[PDB]
Amino acid sequence: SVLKNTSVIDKIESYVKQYKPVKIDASKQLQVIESFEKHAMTNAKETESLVSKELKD
Amino acid sequence: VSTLIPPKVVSSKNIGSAPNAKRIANVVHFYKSLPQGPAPAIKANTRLARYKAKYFDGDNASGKPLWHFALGIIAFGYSMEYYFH
Repeated sequence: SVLKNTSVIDKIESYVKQYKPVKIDASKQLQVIESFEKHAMTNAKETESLVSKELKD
Repeated sequence: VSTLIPPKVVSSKNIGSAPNAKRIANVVHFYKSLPQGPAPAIKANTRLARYKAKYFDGDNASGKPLWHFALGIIAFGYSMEYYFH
C-alpha cells in the first residue's frame, strides 16, 4: 500500500507465495546412516567387551 | 569429514602393547604360582639321607654340620693308623 503504483507488488507477492518451496530438504542419509551405525556399534561393542574382559583378567 | 567412531577403534588394537605383554607375563607368572609356599618336601631318611636332610639342612648351617665329617673321618683314620702303623 505504501507503493501506490508499484504495479509489481501483486507480481512480487505472487512470486513470493509461488516460491514457498524454493527446494526441499535433503535427508538422503537412509543407508549411509545405517552402515555408519553398524560399523560404529560393532567396533564399540568389541571395544567394550574387550575392556570388560581386561578388567576381569 | 563427517561422523565416525574415534573411540571404537579400540577393536583394532588394545591399549598398551607393552603393558599387554607385561600383563600376559604377569598372568602366567601369578597363576602358575603356589597358593602359599606349596610343595616343600623337606624330610628324607634312608641310610645317608637321614644325615642329609638333618645335617645338611639349613635350620642351623652352623660350623658343626661340616665338623661331623671331620669327627667321622678322624674315627676312620685312627683305625686306619691302628691297622697300618
